[PDB]
Amino acid sequence: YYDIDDVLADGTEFPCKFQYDIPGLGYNPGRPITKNTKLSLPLWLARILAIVGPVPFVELLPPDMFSTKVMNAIKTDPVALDLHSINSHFFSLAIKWIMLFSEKELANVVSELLLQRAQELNHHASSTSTFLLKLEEMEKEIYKKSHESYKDTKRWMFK
Amino acid sequence: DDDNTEIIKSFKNFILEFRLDSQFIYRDQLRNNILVKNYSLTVNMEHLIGYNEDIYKKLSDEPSDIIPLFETAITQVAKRISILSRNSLPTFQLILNSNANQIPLRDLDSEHVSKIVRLSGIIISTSVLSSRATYLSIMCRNCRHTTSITINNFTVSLPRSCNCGPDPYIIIHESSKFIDQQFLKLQEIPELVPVGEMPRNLTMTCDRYLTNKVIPGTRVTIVGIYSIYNSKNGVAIRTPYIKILGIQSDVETS
Amino acid sequence: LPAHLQQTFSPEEIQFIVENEPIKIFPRITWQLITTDDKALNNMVAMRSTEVVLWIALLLKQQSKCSIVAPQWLTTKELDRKIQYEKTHPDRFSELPWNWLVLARILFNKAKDDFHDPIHELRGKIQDLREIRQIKVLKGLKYLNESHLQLDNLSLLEINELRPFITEIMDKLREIHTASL
Amino acid sequence: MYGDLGNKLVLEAKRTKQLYARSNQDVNLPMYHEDIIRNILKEVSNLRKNTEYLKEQQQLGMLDDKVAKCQYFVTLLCMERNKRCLLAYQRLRTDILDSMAWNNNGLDLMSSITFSQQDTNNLSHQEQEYLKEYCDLITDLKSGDLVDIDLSGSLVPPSDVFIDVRVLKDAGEIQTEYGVFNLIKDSQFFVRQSDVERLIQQGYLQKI
Amino acid sequence: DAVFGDRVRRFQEFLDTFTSYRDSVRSIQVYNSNNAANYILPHRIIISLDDLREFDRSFWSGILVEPAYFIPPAEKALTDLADSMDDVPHPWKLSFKGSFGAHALSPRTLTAQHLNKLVSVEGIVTKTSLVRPKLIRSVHYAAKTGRFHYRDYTDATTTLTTRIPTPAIYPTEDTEGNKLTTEYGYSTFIDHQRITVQEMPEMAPAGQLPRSIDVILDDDLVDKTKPGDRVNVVGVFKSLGAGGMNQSNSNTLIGFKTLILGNTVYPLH
Repeated sequence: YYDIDDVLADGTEFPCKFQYDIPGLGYNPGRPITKNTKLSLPLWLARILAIVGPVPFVELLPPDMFSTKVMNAIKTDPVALDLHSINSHFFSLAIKWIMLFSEKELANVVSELLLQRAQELNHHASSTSTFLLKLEEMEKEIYKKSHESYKDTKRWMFK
Repeated sequence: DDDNTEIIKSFKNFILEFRLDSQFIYRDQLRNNILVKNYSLTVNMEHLIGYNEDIYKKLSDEPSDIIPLFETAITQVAKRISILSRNSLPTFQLILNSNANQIPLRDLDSEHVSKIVRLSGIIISTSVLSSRATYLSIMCRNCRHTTSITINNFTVSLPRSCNCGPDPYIIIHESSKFIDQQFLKLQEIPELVPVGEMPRNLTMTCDRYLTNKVIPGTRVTIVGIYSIYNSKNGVAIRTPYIKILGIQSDVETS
Repeated sequence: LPAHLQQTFSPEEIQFIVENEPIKIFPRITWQLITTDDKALNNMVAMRSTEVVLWIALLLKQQSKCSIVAPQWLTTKELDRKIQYEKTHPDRFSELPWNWLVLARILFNKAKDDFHDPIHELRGKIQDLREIRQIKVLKGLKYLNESHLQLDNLSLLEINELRPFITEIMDKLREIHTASL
Repeated sequence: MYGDLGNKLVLEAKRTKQLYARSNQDVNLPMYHEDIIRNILKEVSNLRKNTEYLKEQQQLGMLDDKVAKCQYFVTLLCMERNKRCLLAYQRLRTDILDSMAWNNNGLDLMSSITFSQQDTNNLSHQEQEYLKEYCDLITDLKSGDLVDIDLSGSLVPPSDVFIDVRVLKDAGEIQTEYGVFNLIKDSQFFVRQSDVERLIQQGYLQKI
Repeated sequence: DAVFGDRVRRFQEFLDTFTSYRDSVRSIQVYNSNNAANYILPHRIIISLDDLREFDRSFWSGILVEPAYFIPPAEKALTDLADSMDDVPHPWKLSFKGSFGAHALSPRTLTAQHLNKLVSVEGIVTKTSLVRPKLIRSVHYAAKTGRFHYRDYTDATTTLTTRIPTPAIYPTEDTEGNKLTTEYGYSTFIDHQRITVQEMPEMAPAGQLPRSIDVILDDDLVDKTKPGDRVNVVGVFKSLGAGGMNQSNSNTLIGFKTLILGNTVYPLH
């Protein structure tokens, strides 16, 4: 799609291994790529390779970002967790990977994390410090929008 | 202590009713401070003296007996703002920075002791943090009296009464609330007034939210009270330090 | 291309809206004009109250040719029952004129000398009722779920300030959840 | 490595949004990148060339192999990727642009599109043709109404309704419409909102 | 203190459902008896914080917020479960893996909001104070009245919680007037040490001097690290000593020196 956040979200590398052999390597002098080779692929191409096959072309090995250690650590203290370090995209990204693999379990998890950030982001919606530095890019953009509504409504409040 | 009620009522009435046309600068200073979890307040003395001359008349008289009644006075206000009922909320630190008249380092000699003194010097080195106490529980070695001591500022011995004696009181560290402290040590600026002699350095204790606020080597202008501590090294010879409330670095400095 | 804001209203635009609400006035005057949407009036009688739209009252107040009446809900003795009723129902936001913030900004700029005991009082009152109500919104905002919210009785300005936030993270939240079934 | 140049390009696209965001909005886009997108177009031409080559090769050599499909699938995606970049950038460029053509033309008495848009020739002429065609496109909307509009102006509502404008080193007097305001540096005109809207966009007036 | 009982009955349940730890305790109980049949292992059971959140969040937030009231009833519960094991022929220790953190802090950022709360420090360890015994259980033998007589010595770092100090020396002729000889080698000595920890040299902000805080290492943990090693300590953050407020001497603002007890010491590279 046209927005920069999505097309940038597709740019991220995933550890997906090939189910099959594919001569005509476009990545170098294989020429074919031996079966079960683990090659990092951006999301854009890797997205429909898991569908089209009745065995798919790729295994979809779970990304290091989604490692159960992480999905566990985000259940402790999200508010102090640094998202911007790990990817940095999370919600723009994770939203695709939850549909792609059709995982229910973590929905209830991320659906919680994003409330817990936001009950914090209505707190920096009032007129940073260090914290603004650790938000995910898209989340950050929402912070601009909120902070601007508030600032403007305050500047209207007086003269 | 109906007088402390009388003073604190005036401080509440100073925070809630203060108007710079038309926003309430302090009252919003408060909210916007508790939300970021700053737990501090910065009073501008000019507004203060504008509001009542009186409370500044007493605040420049005996600061160290008053200023904590101002702290409790403001935290009793954040109780009615930041939360509502019918925790825990530390008593906020106030940082007051104001113009007045700069009093150079060389010119501090007695006579203004326990009277707020604005001044200017380059910080030498910052001392490593250490905690003082704010609220600590205490039990007796024998009768096991459970006493919650609210220690305030600004040393203070423990009470001996519930043999028993002489001082049978233990500090419970599992429930004790602690704050932080710094110890800046500042050398007055090289431009004035060294003359032919090495410039003196007064030892300063920052605390709570002013701590680690300043990188050593940066020019600053401190405000704070001026006061003396013992520190055996006679007779009697007590040595000088400047408590800081509150610090403001020079432009900008970020 | 509206640029700003654009999805939320502008703080000014909600005043632009509220000024379309009529309120009573005390004209000093004793053409026509039909205008368009007014419907009023036969020549206003001095020392006689009448009902007209706001932006004209404000307009005729700059020229001090009319004295606006104070709203019955704008009083400190009246506000007292309202914060009393608000502290005691931490959940619901009570009963609001829905414009009260913006009328509280507008009628204080000029009309201020018309109010009985306007000084250092009501502003202290509404700056308060605009405090506990705001934190009550931030503590009622933890219960966020898709798709429902009761925001009950809430000012237009209060709606407008937090709108991008709520209706954005609802659009990140509901977006995973609709799509995960 | 395969489609990544587009990720870098949109990464660069992002910074113009950063410059339009807070911001402050003066426009002044650095330049349109013709070079880097030329690289992209040479890369994609490479791609489609190997694509039709292999499309010839399946007809002979590959003989409809199961593997062949992949090349027409994966590499095809890459084409799309470049597209996904190329339009995403481009629309962004039109978004930063048409709005500018909105808020100022410019404004009374437009009366012609000139001296505006500091980018000028530095920005690509391909966009500028679109642009001039676009303001020509909006002249017709100006010509349907009969409001009067003044659609370009008055995004912010009038109050009330007379203001005070303080001259800002402008000469002047160029106020021919309605009346000769007789512009004079260091002169404030207690003038209604009407001609204020029109004259403030130019750069003459300063304090509202 | 029925609530301390509650903490024990609560931590009981956590074990054996799920049973994933119990097999490790059994392994510890078996291996030493295997050494008994032969012809060394520290007794402590590493608890992953990972698992604690699944059962109770209420008890999870507690271990971090107020470890003094929680770690010791959980501990007494662990001994209690180790004694119901097999069979006959010690306090143990908790560990706390994690699932960090909050509480994630380097030593440079700490004090006081992080005090009396579990903490994982990390940095360089220097200079590693020299390993030394520490007395705990007093054991004596009366004669000819016999029996067996023991005192229990409570130091500053005993358990976690503060207690009326027992020390020092020996009772000697506890009533009635019978002679008491010190029985050495039945009586228990836990080794004890402290090691200061400096923040990582590479994350140092400026020419500003490094700030190190001291970590006491109980029992097994002793001699586990040479100085100059990358270390991530864990432990409860303890403030011990009076600030001078106890007695007149001395006169000065300086006070309440702080250190970390325990606990794990995972090395890293």
